[PDB]
Amino acid sequence: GVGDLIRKAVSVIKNIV
Amino acid sequence: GVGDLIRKAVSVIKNIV
Amino acid sequence: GVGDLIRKAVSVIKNIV
Amino acid sequence: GVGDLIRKAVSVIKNIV
Amino acid sequence: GVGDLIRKAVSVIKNIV
Amino acid sequence: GVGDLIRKAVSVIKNIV
Amino acid sequence: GVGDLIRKAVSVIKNIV
Amino acid sequence: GVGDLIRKAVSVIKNIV
Amino acid sequence: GVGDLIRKAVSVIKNIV
Amino acid sequence: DLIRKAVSVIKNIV
Amino acid sequence: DLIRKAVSVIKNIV
Amino acid sequence: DLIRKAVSVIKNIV
Amino acid sequence: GVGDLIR
Amino acid sequence: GVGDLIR
Amino acid sequence: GVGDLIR
Amino acid sequence: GVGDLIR
Amino acid sequence: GVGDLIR
Amino acid sequence: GVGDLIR
Amino acid sequence: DLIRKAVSVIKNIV
Amino acid sequence: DLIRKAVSVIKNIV
Amino acid sequence: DLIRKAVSVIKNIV
Amino acid sequence: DLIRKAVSVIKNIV
Amino acid sequence: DLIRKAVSVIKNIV
Amino acid sequence: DLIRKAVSVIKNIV
Amino acid sequence: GVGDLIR
Amino acid sequence: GVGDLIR
Amino acid sequence: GVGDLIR
Repeated sequence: GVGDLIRKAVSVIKNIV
Repeated sequence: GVGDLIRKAVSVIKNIV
Repeated sequence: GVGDLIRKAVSVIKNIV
Repeated sequence: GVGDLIRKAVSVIKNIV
Repeated sequence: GVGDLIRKAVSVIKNIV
Repeated sequence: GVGDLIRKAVSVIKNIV
Repeated sequence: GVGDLIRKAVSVIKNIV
Repeated sequence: GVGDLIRKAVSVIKNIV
Repeated sequence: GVGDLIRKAVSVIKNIV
Repeated sequence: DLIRKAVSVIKNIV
Repeated sequence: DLIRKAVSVIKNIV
Repeated sequence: DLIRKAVSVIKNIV
Repeated sequence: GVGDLIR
Repeated sequence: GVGDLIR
Repeated sequence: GVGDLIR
Repeated sequence: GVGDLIR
Repeated sequence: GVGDLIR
Repeated sequence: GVGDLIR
Repeated sequence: DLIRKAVSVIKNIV
Repeated sequence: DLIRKAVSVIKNIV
Repeated sequence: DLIRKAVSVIKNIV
Repeated sequence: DLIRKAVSVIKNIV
Repeated sequence: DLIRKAVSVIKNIV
Repeated sequence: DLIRKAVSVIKNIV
Repeated sequence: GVGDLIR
Repeated sequence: GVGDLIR
Repeated sequence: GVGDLIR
């Protein structure tokens, strides 16, 4: 819109043994 | 809209043994 | 809208042995 | 000053019929 | 000053019919 | 000053019929 | 961690006459 | 970590007369 | 880490007379 | 009959 | 019958 | 019958 | 609709 | 629609 | 539509 | 260690 | 270690 | 270590 | 004696 | 004695 | 004695 | 009369 | 009379 | 009379 | 003013 | 003003 | 003004 701000942070981990 | 702010943070873990 | 703020934080864990 | 924070949000509406 | 923060958001509407 | 932050957002609407 | 927030503000004064 | 935020502000004064 | 943010602001004054 | 039907609708979501 | 039907619609999403 | 039908539509998304 | 404004 | 404005 | 504006 | 998974 | 996965 | 995966 | 000793350790700090 | 000693260690810091 | 000693270590810092 | 008049002023706004 | 008048002013705005 | 009048002014805006 | 500091 | 500092 | 500093 007008002056909007968006932040996204994602972390994924898969340990298979 | 006008001056909006959005923040998202996600973490996922899968340990399979 | 006008001056809104939103924050989301999520954590998921699955330990399978 | 030191570490201050200020937030202002304003909305005005005028419907004339 | 030192580490200050300021945010302003404004919305104005005029419907004339 | 030192490390200051300023944000301004403005919206204006005029519907004349 | 996930979505954490930390704020610190400090002021020190020493007047010696 | 994931989506973390940190803010620090410091002020020091020494008047010697 | 992932999407981290850090801000530091410092001010020091020494008046000797 | 000058203006048989007149209608106004206003929606403001803020 | 001058203006048989008149209609106005206004939507403002902010 | 001068103006049989008149219509106005306004959409503002901000 | 029908709105009269005179100022 | 039908709007009269005179100023 | 039908809008009259006179200023 | 010793983990058996069958799906 | 010793992990057996069959899917 | 010792990991067996069959899919 | 097939597997004399088996050990698993999992630490999750979030 | 097939596998005398088996060990697993997992550390996740997030 | 097929595999006398087996070891796994995993460290994830995020 | 060595120092007839001495004055000090300190203002700190934080 | 050595120093008839002495004055100091300090203003700190932070 | 050595130093009839002495004055100091300090302004710090931060 | 008149300030004496000795350290 | 008049400030004496000795260190 | 008049400031004496000796260190």
